[PDB]
Parts: sequence; structure tokens; C-alpha cells
Amino acid sequence: REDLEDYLHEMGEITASNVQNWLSGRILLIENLAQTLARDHSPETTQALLEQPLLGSTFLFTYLGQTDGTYTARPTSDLPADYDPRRRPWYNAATSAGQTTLTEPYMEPAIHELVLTIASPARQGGQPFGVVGGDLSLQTVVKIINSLDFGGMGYAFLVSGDGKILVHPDKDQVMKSLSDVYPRNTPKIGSGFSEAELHGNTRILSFSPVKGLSGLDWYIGISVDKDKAYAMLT
Ligand SMILES: NC(=[NH2+])NCCC[C@H](N)C(=O)O
Ligand code: NA
Repeated sequence: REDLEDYLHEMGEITASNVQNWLSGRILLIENLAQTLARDHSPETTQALLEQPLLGSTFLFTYLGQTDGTYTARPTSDLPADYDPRRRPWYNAATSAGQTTLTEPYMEPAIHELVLTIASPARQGGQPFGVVGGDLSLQTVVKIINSLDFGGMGYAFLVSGDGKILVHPDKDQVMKSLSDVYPRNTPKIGSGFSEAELHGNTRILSFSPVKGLSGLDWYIGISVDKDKAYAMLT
């Protein structure tokens, strides 16, 4: 029957769970770094803390955007001379969220590529002195969304609650609304399964929410080829 619906539900929960566990470990570093900088954030200690093998191999750039405009980042790169950390989208994201949150994908100014930033408000007893941040390329996340093994029948993407596709294997549909990519019979966020057409291919979409992301309701979208998926086992 439509036990394929049961398959898309389990794969959606497993993917959403694997993305949560993947982001939890990286959030652990930024919080551990923000709490250490809360105890000491002198340029001597901030330098030694920002350059360590665990942070360097995990994020493209690990940095502390201070409250007075001071910026320290590892590794260093070419940023505009008027670079103010407080005008950055990751600075206001951690401030408005009041906790460790994820930024929607934006253009990284140094390497010119889509990245998602983990950011925490660095405070010492409700007195914020800066915002700690770490950059994850959108390409890394896309690889983690599709780490599960499909039968070549579909893929998996990340979409927000409002319908804006965050990370996606197709670079075109990134940051575009769910209505833009699917103009007619736009899939609905949440349960259940929706039918749509993309590039002349009948597609079935399912959405499983990413549990555990404080401050965000992000859904793992699973878009599978309808005809290719109905090739079932015995
Ligand atoms: N010194 C650096 N290379 N910093 C790079 C990280 C900056 C951060 N991605 C931003 O958009 O503001
Ligand atoms: Na396909």
C-alpha cells in the first residue's frame, strides 16, 4: 500500500535526529568557549583560546565579536576595513535569541560562500561583553542532511517553519520560499505528505521537525521521486 509513507516518516525522524546530534557537539564548543571568555577575554587569552586544533578543524572561522567593536578571529583573513562585528547577522542573531542559536545561511565575506554560524551571547552575569561565533559552510550541512542512504529516489533538505529553504543540494533553491520552487500545490509544513511537480518530475515531500533546537523550528524536508520510489521489494 502506502507504507512508503511510513518509510518517509522514519527517514525524516532519523535525519532530523542525526542533524540535531551533529549540531549539539558543535554548540558544545561555542558555549565552552563563550563561558571561558566570560571568565577571561584579554587579547592574550582570547588569542590562545581562538586558535586550538579542536576549533580549527571544526569551523571555518572561530571568532569573538566584542561589544566595543573589537574583532578577533582564527584564522585571520581579508575583511573590509570598516568591518564591525555588531552589524553582522550572527551578532544580532545571538543577541535577539538570548542563547546559542543558528543563523540562516549567508554569504561569508572572506571566502565568498554560503555559511551557517553558531553564535552564543558572551556574558558575565547578565553583562554581555561580546558574541562568540563559529562558521559552518552550508555545503557541510547539506552533506549531513543527506548522510542517510536513499535508493537514488530522493534527497533531504532543511526548511524553516515559514517555508524558506535553508540548506539544499540544489544551490538555486537556497533561501527561496517553498512557494517559489513549487508554485502549484505548494507542500505544507509539517504532517503530512504532499504531492508536487518539479522540473516535470512527480515528487512526494515530507517534513520532520528538528527537535532540540532552542529558538528555532526547523524541518527536515524529504523530497522523493514518486515513480522511482514505488519500485518496492517483494
Ligand atoms: N577574520 C575572519 N576571517 N573572519 C571570518 C568570519 C566572519 C563572519 N563569517 C562574518 O560574516 O562576519
Ligand atoms: Na531524483
